Amino acid sequence: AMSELSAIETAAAIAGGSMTALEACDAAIARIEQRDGPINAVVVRDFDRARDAAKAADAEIAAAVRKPLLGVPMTIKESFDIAGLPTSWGFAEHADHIATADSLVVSRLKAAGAVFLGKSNIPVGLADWQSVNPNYGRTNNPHDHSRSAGGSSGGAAAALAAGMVPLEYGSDIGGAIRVPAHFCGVWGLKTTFDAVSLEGHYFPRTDSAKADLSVVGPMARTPADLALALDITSKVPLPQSRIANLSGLRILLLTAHPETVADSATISAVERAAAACEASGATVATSSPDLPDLSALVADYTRMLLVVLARGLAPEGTEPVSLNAWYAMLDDQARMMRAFDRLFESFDAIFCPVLGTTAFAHSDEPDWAKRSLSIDGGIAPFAAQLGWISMATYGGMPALSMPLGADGNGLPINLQIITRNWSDHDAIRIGALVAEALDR
Amino acid sequence: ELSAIETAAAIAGGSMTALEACDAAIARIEQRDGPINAVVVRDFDRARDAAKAADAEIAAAVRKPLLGVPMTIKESFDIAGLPTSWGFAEHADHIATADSLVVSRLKAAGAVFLGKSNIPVGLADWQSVNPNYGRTNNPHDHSRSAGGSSGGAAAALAAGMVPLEYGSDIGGAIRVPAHFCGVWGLKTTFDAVSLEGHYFPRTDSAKADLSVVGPMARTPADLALALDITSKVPLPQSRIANLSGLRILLLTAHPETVADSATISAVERAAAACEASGATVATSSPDLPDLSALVADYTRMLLVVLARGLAPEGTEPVSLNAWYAMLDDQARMMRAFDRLFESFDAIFCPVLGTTAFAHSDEPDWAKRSLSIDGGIAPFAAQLGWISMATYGGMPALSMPLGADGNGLPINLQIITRNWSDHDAIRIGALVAEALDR
Ligand SMILES: Nc1ccc(NC(=O)OCCCCO)cc1
Ligand SMILES: Nc1ccc(NC(=O)OCCCCO)cc1
Ligand SMILES: Nc1ccc(NC(=O)OCCCCO)cc1
Repeated sequence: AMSELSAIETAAAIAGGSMTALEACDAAIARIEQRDGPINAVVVRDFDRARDAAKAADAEIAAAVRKPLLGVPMTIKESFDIAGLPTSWGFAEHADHIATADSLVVSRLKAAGAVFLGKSNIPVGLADWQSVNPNYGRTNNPHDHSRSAGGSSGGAAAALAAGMVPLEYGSDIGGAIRVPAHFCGVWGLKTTFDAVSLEGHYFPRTDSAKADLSVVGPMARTPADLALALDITSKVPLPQSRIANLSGLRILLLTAHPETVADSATISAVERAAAACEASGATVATSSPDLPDLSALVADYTRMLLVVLARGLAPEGTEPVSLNAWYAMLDDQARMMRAFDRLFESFDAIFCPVLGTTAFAHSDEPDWAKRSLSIDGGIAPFAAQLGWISMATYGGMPALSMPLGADGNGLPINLQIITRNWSDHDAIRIGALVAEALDR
Repeated sequence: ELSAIETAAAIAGGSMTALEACDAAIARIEQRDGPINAVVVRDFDRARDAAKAADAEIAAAVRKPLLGVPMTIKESFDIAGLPTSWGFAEHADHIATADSLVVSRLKAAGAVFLGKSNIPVGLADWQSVNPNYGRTNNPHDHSRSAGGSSGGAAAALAAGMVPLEYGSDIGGAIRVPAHFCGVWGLKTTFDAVSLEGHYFPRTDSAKADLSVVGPMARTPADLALALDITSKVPLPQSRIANLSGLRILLLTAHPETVADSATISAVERAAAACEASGATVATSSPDLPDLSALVADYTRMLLVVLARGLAPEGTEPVSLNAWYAMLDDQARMMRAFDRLFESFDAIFCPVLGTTAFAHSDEPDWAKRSLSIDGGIAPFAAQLGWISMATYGGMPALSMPLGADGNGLPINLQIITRNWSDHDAIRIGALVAEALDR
């Protein structure tokens, strides 16, 4: 294959003097202008101001200043605010809305020295497992331009898979981080709910950012980059992982869901991952009396999701959800969260697919209820695949999406590693150890 | 009296056994709670058996930061086998089957729970009185109220019954009782400590906007340790070594309420003593949010949260979409405080405008009044001093400052930025040192 520097390797090269911040920034610009043609992932570009910031980083390096991401070029999802840059969420009506202040996540990454070259592609309203909008066009999977690289962080995942930038950052309310990392075969971490501030992830022309279920998290090509970006961006420093190796680790292996289906190639890939951990001293269960009702989980999650996305509004003549019923729904969520608390008293991590299949062909139908999917040559519902993603989003747990391999058509298959709440560093560390075990 | 850490060190050092320390606290309660009526739920039989179990762990060389330390907790927290009523008669015989999260954490650190402390009905008053247990009287003056919601907790601390407590706070429930009784109480950062087990009786409804739980003690060191034990994730420790260079915003006025003379000069005395220790003090700032708009937005959200979104028949309830917009108003107010704490390390202000008032019979706050320097001031408007930390989510420390003309304690409120709960404790400890020249 062809390789690039990771985020940490880039900072190491700049700090060591083998290259400068302006050289790494110019190399990233050239990679974008050379590879983004048939991919169309970096849809907002800030190259002139980025060269100035890289020159400012070289001036800091010269003054013996060292920061974890000093001079490291990166992009961020288009929904995040960067002062002077547009934030449209794909809407043609908000194409010329220019942010006047940097988002919290951008401010934290900048304070650590990161240089932002631009922003990556998204679907309209962030409501799709593709990345296509009338402002910028469509993002194509780098492994197969006929397939979707989407999930709403797809521009971000495509840029990482194409080697344009070593680090990115997305949001996730229905798989928006795990799914693009899965389709494009990169690393994505859905973080614990309320662990990272959503400030600056505003809907265009408002200051409305906070929303239940939704989180933001880092996306990269190595797990160590995820751990660094998480420490830079989290509200407070989260507990570091003490998991030294895989022996004794307790795994719950799920290759089936009561409300959706999975590829036989995906099922075997997840089984191959758990088997590599048994060979490293881990214990793997395939069922537990403490697994919450996943069927009831996705139903409660779906109805809370639709309420949050509609902001409590109902169609014409339809009666809306009352505020009292909303408080009861949040109680239903906390009840499910406690159910996962009992489960994680018996297990350290859940291994399961990110989605039932790999990247699907480009769709022009916005309505998910008017789509379908091809699984092992059979047709299946499209929206039903949300069940694979519901557990971490509804329960609030962190969930890692790490590369496993590829199916028969060369489309990447990823693993979903769900750990208990606030154990985001465990998920990263487990993913790091799983990759090494697969190397053996 | 021995504090929480001192009690753990004394038991570990052979000054007493966990059972002896348990018996000694039971004696202090039965000797002092007569005119106080603070520890209203008692679990002495199981506490002694838990104390004997702690002694076996001590002899087994196990060491935990609160091993064998006897304490109580606010009655609204669930303890397995004890009632949780929130002062309601209907819920007097609601027995919890499992410990609350805070109780479970404190027990895992070795704490021994003797019982629970008194509360008002529904945790909805600045007094502690209910038909199930009676009234709690301020240990400094039996005719004055002991504090609100967490009143039995603060009374037990001021009377030397137990060294550590824990309460909740949605409208000053931790700061006000600590103020009325002259003890330490920490209103923590919102969502920093799990409310699990602080359920409404016979439900699993504990989560609620604005409301937080926090420790209550007699020393700031006990607050920090109790915070580290109970927080969801360990919070950043404080790097503040002294008061030199600290940026303090001194507030003694509010556009919608008022504080009496002794309170105003007590807050200024704390500010001036930090100024003598190297801190810089300001009395105004352009980055100070509109406190009039804040207390209006806060009390609107407070009533909606307490009403669970219900409105009486005839009235139309707040729609869910309007509730979402209200939460955007709070987040907008939180960013406004973010910019304020870029210029200041802490706000110094009263906990309440006056000291502990006489026991009031009137349940309607609108029919109550307060004696402020002989004048008559509206009762409910005093929520203003409480609204900033609750609506903005910041941590707020309530620490002893002194007393007024009648010997009633006056406390200082120390507000720091969100997730700097240890900074608030640390600053409060340095203030206490500065006031002992
Ligand atoms: N029902 C449904 C809605 C949206 C998505 N897109 C997604 O993956 O998350 C979007 C992240 C938005 C953060 O506010 C998928 C399914
Ligand atoms: N994260 C998020 C996603 C979609 C919406 N939906 C919407 O259109 O509300 C815009 C706010 C209008 C305030 O007047 C809101 C937030
Ligand atoms: N309007 C108003 C309501 C309640 C209080 N009592 C208080 O201080 O907090 C109570 C803690 C409840 C935790 O759920 C004061 C004023």
